[PDB]
Amino acid sequence: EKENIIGRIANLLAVGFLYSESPTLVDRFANALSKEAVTKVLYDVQRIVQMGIDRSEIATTTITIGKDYPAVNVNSSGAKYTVVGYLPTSQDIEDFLRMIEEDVYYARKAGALAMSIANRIKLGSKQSKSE
Amino acid sequence: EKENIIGRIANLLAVGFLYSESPTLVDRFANALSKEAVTKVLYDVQRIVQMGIDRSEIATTTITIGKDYPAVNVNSSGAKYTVVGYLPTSQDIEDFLRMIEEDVYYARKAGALAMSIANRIKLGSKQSKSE
Amino acid sequence: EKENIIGRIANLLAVGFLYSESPTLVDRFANALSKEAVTKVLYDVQRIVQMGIDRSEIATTTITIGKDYPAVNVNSSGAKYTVVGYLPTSQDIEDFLRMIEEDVYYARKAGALAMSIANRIKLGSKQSKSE
Amino acid sequence: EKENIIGRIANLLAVGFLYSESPTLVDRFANALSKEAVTKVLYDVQRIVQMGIDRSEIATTTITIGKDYPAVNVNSSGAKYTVVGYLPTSQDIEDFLRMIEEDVYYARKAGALAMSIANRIKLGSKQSKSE
Amino acid sequence: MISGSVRFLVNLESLNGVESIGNLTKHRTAPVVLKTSTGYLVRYVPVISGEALAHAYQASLVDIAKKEGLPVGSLSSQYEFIKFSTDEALKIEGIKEPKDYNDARRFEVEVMLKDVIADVGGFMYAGGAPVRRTSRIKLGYMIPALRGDEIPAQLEAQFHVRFSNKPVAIFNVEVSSALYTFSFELDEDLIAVPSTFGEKVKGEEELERQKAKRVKSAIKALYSLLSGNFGGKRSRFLPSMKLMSLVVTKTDFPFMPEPAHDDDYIKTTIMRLGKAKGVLNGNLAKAYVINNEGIEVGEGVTVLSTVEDLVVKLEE
Amino acid sequence: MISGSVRFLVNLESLNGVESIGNLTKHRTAPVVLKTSTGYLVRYVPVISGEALAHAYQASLVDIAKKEGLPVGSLSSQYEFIKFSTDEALKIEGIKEPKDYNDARRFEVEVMLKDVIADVGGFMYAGGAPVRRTSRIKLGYMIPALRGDEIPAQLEAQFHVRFSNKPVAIFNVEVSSALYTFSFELDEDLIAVPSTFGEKVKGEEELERQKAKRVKSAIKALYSLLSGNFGGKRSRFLPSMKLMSLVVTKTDFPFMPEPAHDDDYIKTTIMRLGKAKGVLNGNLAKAYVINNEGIEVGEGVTVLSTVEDLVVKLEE
Amino acid sequence: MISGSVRFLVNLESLNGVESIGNLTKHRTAPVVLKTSTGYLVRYVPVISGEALAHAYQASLVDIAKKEGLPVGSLSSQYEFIKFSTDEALKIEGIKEPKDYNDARRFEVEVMLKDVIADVGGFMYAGGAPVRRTSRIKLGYMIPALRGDEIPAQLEAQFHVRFSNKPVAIFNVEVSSALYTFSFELDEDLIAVPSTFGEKVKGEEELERQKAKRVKSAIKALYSLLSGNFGGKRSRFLPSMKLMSLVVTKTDFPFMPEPAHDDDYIKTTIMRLGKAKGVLNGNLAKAYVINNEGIEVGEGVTVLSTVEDLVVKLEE
DNA sequence: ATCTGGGGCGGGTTTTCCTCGAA
Repeated sequence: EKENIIGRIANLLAVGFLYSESPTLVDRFANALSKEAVTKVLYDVQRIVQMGIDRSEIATTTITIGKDYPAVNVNSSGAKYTVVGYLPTSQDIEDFLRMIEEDVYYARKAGALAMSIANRIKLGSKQSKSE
Repeated sequence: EKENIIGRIANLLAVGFLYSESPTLVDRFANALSKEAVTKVLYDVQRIVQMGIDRSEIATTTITIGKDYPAVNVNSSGAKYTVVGYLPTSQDIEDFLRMIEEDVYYARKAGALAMSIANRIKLGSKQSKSE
Repeated sequence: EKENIIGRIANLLAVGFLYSESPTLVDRFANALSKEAVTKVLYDVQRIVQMGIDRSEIATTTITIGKDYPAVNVNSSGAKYTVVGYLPTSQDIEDFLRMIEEDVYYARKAGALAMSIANRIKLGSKQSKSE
Repeated sequence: EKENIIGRIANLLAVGFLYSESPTLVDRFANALSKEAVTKVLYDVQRIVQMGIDRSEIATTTITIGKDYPAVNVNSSGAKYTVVGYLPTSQDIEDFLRMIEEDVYYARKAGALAMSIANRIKLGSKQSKSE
Repeated sequence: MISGSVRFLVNLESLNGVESIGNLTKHRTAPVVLKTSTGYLVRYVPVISGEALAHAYQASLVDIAKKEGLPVGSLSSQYEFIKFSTDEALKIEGIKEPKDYNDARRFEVEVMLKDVIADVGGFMYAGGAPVRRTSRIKLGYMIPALRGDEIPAQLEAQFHVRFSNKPVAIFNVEVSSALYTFSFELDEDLIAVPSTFGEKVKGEEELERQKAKRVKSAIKALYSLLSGNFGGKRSRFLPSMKLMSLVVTKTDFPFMPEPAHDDDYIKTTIMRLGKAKGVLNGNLAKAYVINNEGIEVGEGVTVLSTVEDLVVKLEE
Repeated sequence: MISGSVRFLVNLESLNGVESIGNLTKHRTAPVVLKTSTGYLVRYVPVISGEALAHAYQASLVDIAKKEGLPVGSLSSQYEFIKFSTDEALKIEGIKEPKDYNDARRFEVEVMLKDVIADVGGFMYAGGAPVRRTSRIKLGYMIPALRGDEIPAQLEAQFHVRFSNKPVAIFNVEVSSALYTFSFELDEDLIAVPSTFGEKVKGEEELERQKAKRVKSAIKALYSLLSGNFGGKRSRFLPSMKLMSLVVTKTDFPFMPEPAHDDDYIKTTIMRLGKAKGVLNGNLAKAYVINNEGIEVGEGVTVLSTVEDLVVKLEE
Repeated sequence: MISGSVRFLVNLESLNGVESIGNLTKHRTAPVVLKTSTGYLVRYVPVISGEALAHAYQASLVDIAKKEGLPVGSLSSQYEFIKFSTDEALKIEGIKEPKDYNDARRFEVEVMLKDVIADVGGFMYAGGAPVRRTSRIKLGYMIPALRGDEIPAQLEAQFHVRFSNKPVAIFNVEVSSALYTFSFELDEDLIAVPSTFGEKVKGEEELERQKAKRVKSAIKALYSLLSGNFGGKRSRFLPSMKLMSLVVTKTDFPFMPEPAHDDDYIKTTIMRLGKAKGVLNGNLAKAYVINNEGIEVGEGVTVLSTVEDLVVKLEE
């Protein structure tokens, strides 16, 4: 369940990065040395995602990868991205903050996963444009 | 599948080495005695590759060696290199980290393969310049 | 193909010996009773060769012995040596390690060949200096 | 030219025997049933000769037997010996190893000659001390 | 053997760097073993190299030496502290190589006159007859104090963009802030004294004549580090500083003050100096203090108000 | 016999190297067998050699001996400790070589008068008539505490540059942090006493006269190691040491306290001291404890405040 | 008899050695056959010989015997355990060689009245009338725990340099760290008892008079081996020992406890001892146990706290 | 995020002993 929470936080960070086209929040999250820095990023990334939701540029969907998987579609600057997985719940944020109060390592783990998701999606999108 | 994962990690390390012109990350990876050192290199090499992707100096391609093989083109300091194979997926990084948590030997195996790839490419590039 | 792999490993050991002026790695290789000792020497000799490559004191060349043969030029302490043949590929190292996992005898065979190459080259170099 | 090579190998074995005061390497050479045993002795005897060269206890000279003949002076345990002839070249070692790869008989021939040289020199040295 | 320790307060600084990755300059960081109420932990914290302070001190020493009659070397006249390691510097400055150990002392004296820096800061020459001279000043890293269970140091990246009217310009710089501390040392009993052992050679009289001047210059130099002038990237990242506590001691025997890790570290060093004056037969022990943070001090301690007073007193 | 165990805490340190690969200076590391809940593990950890502390002790001994008027050798007058290993050292010093076994004692006494260091530190002369003399102080490597499931030590590399104006200069230095510990032994009941068997020879009266001074100087020398004055590369990498826990014991019979690995090692050694005295029929056993980390101590044992007090007490 | 098994944990030592090659020292190593999860393997592992322990034990015995007034030989007054083997030793000690077999008991008693070591450590004289006396204490090599698949040991080499001022001095030393275990045997029912078969000769009454003291001293001597006082190169490579587990047993019949390889050799050996007594119809069988690693013990057995208590109880 | 630098040198072990006796 700890890995599932970290994975859902990584999906939130990856969606926020792909939508904003800025690594700054993921950089801040992966370099955090205090609960203050982690909590500030968790707010700021959700505030970016909230704007994308209100603009209908961020939406939840299902995708067949032959079973349907939960996903998040992100439209940014005319690029379309799809992150596979769920976004964190309020309970996942609260449980993740409790994990950070024990060990800030979990912020680095979530940041590393988020950057991996974003990099794979950006690489695939550039390859399809070149073809 | 373990050998395929190790080979894809070795390709990532070789691309990062050829792009940065620095062996330091491969040295750190092959001398790792903890999961901390391995994970730190896996982040730092992917961060170097991310910069090369954003600059369009690192790109995925296919090359005919008479079937098409997946490859990665690397441009560094006016030198052009081509690494044959795939880069690791997020799942390959996660499965590789699980292999490292069982036995750090797999980091040495990937480092030895990465240095072999880089050495062969550097030798071929120097020979073509001398001709 | 097994003999070709052993011969290429012997060339690597001979180049490392002539460049370092130390038999210690060849002694360790020929006395190995485990895959650990063999693999440690394969790294350490390639690390010595890597320094010679970076210093441009080790380079691949062709020599006419009336067809061109692949060779490796080695400059050490103002002495010039030429080893005839190829250095091992990453695949040769991997296939050689698999041969060692079956029978450590192949490390003794490669060590005996490497010492023969080095001795013949050292004898020829001393004779030309005496003339 | 095969007999000249065998004679130069026999001179090397005789010099190594007279300097080390040990027949063990000549015994191993004359009893060899494989190229491995022959090559190991060719290294070990040259390693003994190398120590005698570095100590200036083994030196090349000419001796008048009324023309000058090439010879090797050997000083061991306060005894002085002179072997008449040349030491083998690197090419002689390589051509001799090729002869051994065809027929190990040539190692027995060189061993028999080496023991004859050493015995004649030891007999002459003991006679002069008794007079 | 003038020893001492110092504490500093800084904010929004970047006074060193290491190999940079991408568009983010990396502030130097190091591991530390920390003690807490539970046990010993490992942490990573920003630090400042020890060689930067040595460079700043040597530069200030050169600046104050050229202001008087003391000599300075050609290469070191420009701020390039290579001294006489390689043969190229020897050829440029015009000094013959050392022939053999018998000549070695000569060489040193010959080298020890042209350049005061090569004397105060020691040097090395590698060759057939290597020659050494250990530095007369010693320094270490500038770590934040490990007081308490919380390290009072923070680090964080920043964002900066370069304007452009024809986009086809973005960079990040790390910034740190911590309560720094460090200890130094300087042994004035060996300045202008040859180290190699051998028969005396001509010119040593001249060395003896200027010993007082060289010692005065070396003592004056320390004001550079005491004030705060050091570190790179000050053209735009100018860090605010404010001295908090200092301790300087003069003796005639080996001695080292307590690292500035506790609210009460002046008292311990004073007591140890008082008790150690006797354990090793000595004939001089003086201490000074410049306190501005209201920590425990004790009694029988000369108290000043500015570093200038301390420098003047030490010169006296 | 004075034995002891000490626990130091060192940060941002490099006090010993081994070799260099490329442009990297290598710290000294070694294996250790460690115990954890799961079982037995093999780990590689940085260590400080045992011959980097004997040198410091002998240097302090030479300094104090010269200062107090005791004899000191010729080569050892300079800080070279070949002592009398080879014939060249004997020729320079001015002593004759032993003729046969019967004369051996004679030679020793002569060597044992010229140089104090050759007496408290032992020596070896290899010739037709070899002579040996084991040391009177014994030391061992400085390992970090193998406590718990996490060794509290760290090792890393750092990047440094040499500035220049005509590029045509980069080096990597290893730095370590640890919670070091070690133990030491000194037997003052054999100082200034010949260790070879034979008939009496003239000159031993002077040794009997100087025994008290020699023992006092040797005991005073330990303050060097106990204070924290040792190691190399101190000029630009001056460490930040700090004393946490120390236990010393003076007895009449062989005895060694517990290593400093476990948090509870003060109590065990004190408890074992009395029983050891009872079993071995001793006549004197005292223990001194210096504590600052706040762990279990025991009862009926002195509590000091600083190391300087322990040297005075031992001298008394 | 008294028989026991002991488990040690040594770090960074070099106790036993063998011939050196080049400029490198060699640590004794031996082959061992080990059982794995896939079969049987042959490995090479460091080992501490079995005669260093004997020498340490006999030296401690000499010390205590001379302290308490028991007779001690002349050559054994110094630590030269040639014993009464060669004719020169007899000539120095002043004993006539035996004439015929009928004189063997006289010779044995005369030798045994002059040297406790030749009694509690056996001896051999070779000649026209050979005489033997098997040792009363038995020891074997010290091997690391051959448990599971991973032997917990490691052997490395270290680099050392002898500094000088006139270069014209480098060596390498092997260092190990392992979990050592060994077993020891002794029998107090044969001390002070002639072995050879013949007729009673005068003086045996004195032998019977001193038997209690000799046995007491022999039992006391073990404390040296059990406390970690043995091996060479202790001047600069003092190890860091610690006692993990120990089992000792006093009986009336032959009995050998389980080696200390497997995790549970205490419960197994106690269960075996419970039944061996009934099997062989003895009358005394006691077991003492020290446990620091928290391994399975059993119930209704002694639990001591140190080695001193064990030695005291064995004495009682 | 654009450059440029990527180590130099002296040392690389000396001694003492190399099995006694009964069958």
